[PDB]
Amino acid sequence: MQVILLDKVANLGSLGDQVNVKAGYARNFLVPQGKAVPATKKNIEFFEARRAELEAKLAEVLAAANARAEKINALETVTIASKAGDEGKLFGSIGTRDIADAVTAAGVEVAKSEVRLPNGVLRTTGEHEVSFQVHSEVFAKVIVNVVAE
Amino acid sequence: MKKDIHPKYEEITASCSCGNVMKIRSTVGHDLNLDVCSKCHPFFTGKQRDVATGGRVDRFNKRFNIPGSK
RNA sequence: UAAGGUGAUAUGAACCGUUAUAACCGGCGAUUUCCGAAUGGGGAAACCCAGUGUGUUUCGACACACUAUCAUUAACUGAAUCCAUAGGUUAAUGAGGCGAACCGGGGGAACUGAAACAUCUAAGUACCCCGAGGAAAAGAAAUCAACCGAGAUUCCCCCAG
RNA sequence: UUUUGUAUAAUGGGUCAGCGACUUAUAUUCUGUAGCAAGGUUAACCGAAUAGGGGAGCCGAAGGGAAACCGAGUCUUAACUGGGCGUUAAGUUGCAGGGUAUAGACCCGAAACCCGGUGAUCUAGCCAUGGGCAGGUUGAAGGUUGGGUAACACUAACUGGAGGACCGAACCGACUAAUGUUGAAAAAUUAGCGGAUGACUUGUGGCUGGGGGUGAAAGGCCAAUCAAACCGGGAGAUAGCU
RNA sequence: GUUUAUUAAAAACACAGCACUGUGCAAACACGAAAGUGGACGUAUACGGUGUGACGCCUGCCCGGUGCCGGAAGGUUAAUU
RNA sequence: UGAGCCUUGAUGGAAGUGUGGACGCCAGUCUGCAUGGCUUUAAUGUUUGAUGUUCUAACGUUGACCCGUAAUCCGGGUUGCGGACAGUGUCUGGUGGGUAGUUUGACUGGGGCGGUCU
RNA sequence: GCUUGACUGCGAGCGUGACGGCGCGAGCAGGUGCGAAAGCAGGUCAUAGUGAUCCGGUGGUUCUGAAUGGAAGGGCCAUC
Ligand SMILES: [Mg+2]
Ligand SMILES: [Mg+2]
Ligand SMILES: [Mg+2]
Ligand SMILES: [Mg+2]
Ligand SMILES: [Mg+2]
Ligand SMILES: [Mg+2]
Ligand SMILES: [Mg+2]
Ligand SMILES: [Mg+2]
Ligand SMILES: [Mg+2]
Ligand SMILES: [Mg+2]
Ligand SMILES: [Mg+2]
Ligand SMILES: [Mg+2]
Ligand SMILES: [Mg+2]
Ligand SMILES: [Mg+2]
Ligand SMILES: [Mg+2]
Ligand SMILES: [Mg+2]
Ligand SMILES: [Mg+2]
Ligand SMILES: [Mg+2]
Ligand SMILES: [Mg+2]
Ligand SMILES: [Mg+2]
Ligand SMILES: [Mg+2]
Ligand SMILES: [Mg+2]
Ligand SMILES: [Mg+2]
Repeated sequence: MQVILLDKVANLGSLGDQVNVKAGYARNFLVPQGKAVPATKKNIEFFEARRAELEAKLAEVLAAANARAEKINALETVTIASKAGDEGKLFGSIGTRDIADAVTAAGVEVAKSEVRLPNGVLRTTGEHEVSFQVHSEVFAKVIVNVVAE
Repeated sequence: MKKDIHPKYEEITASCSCGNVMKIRSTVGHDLNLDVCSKCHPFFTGKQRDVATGGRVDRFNKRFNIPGSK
């Protein structure tokens, strides 16, 4: 009554039940050819290097993609004009590119897949709020300002 | 007779009734086979109960690491 | 070691020896047909038949020599199925069978007694089977003791009929 | 010898010579005898071996009570009485003997039970492969032809050749009588008798093993042995019997 | 036709025929601790067991008892928990 | 389909017209549903016992085919059929002259039958 | 009529048995009933109405209780 499937199969367990399981059922089916399981010490802990190394992301991996709002906040005033004209309007398009690409001042690069703005940005020019939407675990903030030319 | 893993028995014994019967008992154990070894592939050892229950706590290898060498 | 000596039932014949290789005794060897675990195959035991090698060779023959079965290991080969195994060959080791008792172990009676007979006894005896030694077996406390202590096993005398 | 009782015509012995039955071990208890004495005595073992050493231990000098316990007393009972058992009985250790105990237990003897082997060269079945059956008789099925039927059945002859068929040698078997009965013979001889192409008979070899086999069945046969073979063993079974 | 080899050859055993009953094949059944073998290289017109014993005319009544076959609702009931 | 824990239920968003199940001392209330302005006891979760369904994957195969192999054995493999059955081990109720070990008294004008054993 | 002597603990000394055992019994101790009292009562007029041992069951008792305290179990007494 102790096994470690990890490859759930209609059984009341997934990722390998570490608690009381079925018995005699694996002796000739589950274990053989199916999914070996012997939840006996040795085999048990051996699942750690397979699972205990997935949650470490909340510290290790996150740290490599969480400092977003930190890495980019005091950012140089993004001065990417959007063609200010039309007796008080504009011509430039404000959406994804101009917003994300508004960082390659020195040369850095990003992607237009992390943005937080439900409504499409109005074609104004004022302090364009750009709350970077990298991961759900971490957010950030950016700005954009249109100019005349 | 077999039960390989563990010894066996087949040891005699007098079966009494009400007071006594100078008879005899003996043949015991079980049998079965076809044990899929995670390694290459299954040979059918003729173990029995207690013998089969042994391959549990143990392995399927150690339990054979004897029937082989030794 | 030695003057005698060639085993015995009977000499006898033909002989060997007396100084130190005649005997005779002891040690190490050489040889040692056929059967018999018998082992090349077979077989009503001391017989029958073959394969592959040898030299002497008028160079056909001769006899000789090796060829059983298992187990361990080594190498080479190797199916259904890529693989890998199963299997096959070879070779080096080793075993095999006898053996009086004691010894360990597996199996295990009945007559008999109980003044009958089932429990019980005879007795784990008889016997059968396997194994090993020169002895075997057992053996350094999950022993005993009783608030004191002893201190592996084994065998002897008491405890006790 | 056995019996109330035997010359008994009840048992045993032809005779002689040799052999033939109360032993032995340890334990226990008496008797005699010896040693020592309220003490006697060691066992194994050591050994300068029958010494000497060794007193572990056994027995006796205290008993009563189921016992705790008490103690020349003690149980009994509520009893301090009486009553039961004890209390100025010398034991102990050898040696020899009487008896007993455990043993084969004075000696001889069963019918049997159990264990392990040897036996199907006899015999009972069965398997494989070979052999035998002089002679004479009857004469089925089938068929040919004539007849006959619309066609068949039916029929008559001739051919044909069957059959656990007939008679009868070999061969196989045994119903009767005589003889034999210390035989010629541990089942036969003589004169008859039954089967004799069949569930037949026979040579050679093989296969069934003892509580087992085989059996046209008698408990028959399984090597002159069978309501459980022969050989060895448990075994000196047991024998309130002779 | 067979039988008590060695006191019984028969009215006894066998027999062909009949009946009951079991067996679906890895058959029932038997030998065997088992493997395996016979049954049978057969397969229900087959094989086994029991009784009767050519053939002819037949084979009556009883299922209370015992045995066997079916049912199995209810009562009693083992190990086991 | 029972039974355990116990989870939601009936005793101990705002009126009116109705429907179903509840039960009766009965003349009745309970209880879900439109428009309208703790235990007595049920359901789902489950735990475990029952029968019955189906599956494959232990297990069987005296079916076929492939090798070992110019085998009827055996083993491995593929495949088919059967299937947690069958069958085996331990335990347990039957039945059990198939077999085995035994018992089945004595007195007595022989013994037996009858009768009697204090 | 009144009652529980169909009592408890012992028993001089006898009778009868191979033995196991069986029977008779005055008297003594503690407490009873009946009688005013002497006294009588330890079952029925007497003689048949019975079963040894083992294995246990029930109640009582600090008899014992395997290191010790308990306990189980054993003894003892009563009884089935
Ligand atoms: Mg040879
Ligand atoms: Mg040979
Ligand atoms: Mg006796
Ligand atoms: Mg007389
Ligand atoms: Mg005379
Ligand atoms: Mg004489
Ligand atoms: Mg006195
Ligand atoms: Mg004839
Ligand atoms: Mg004649
Ligand atoms: Mg004739
Ligand atoms: Mg012959
Ligand atoms: Mg004979
Ligand atoms: Mg004897
Ligand atoms: Mg004798
Ligand atoms: Mg005749
Ligand atoms: Mg005769
Ligand atoms: Mg005759
Ligand atoms: Mg008849
Ligand atoms: Mg009739
Ligand atoms: Mg009998
Ligand atoms: Mg007997
Ligand atoms: Mg008599
Ligand atoms: Mg009277």
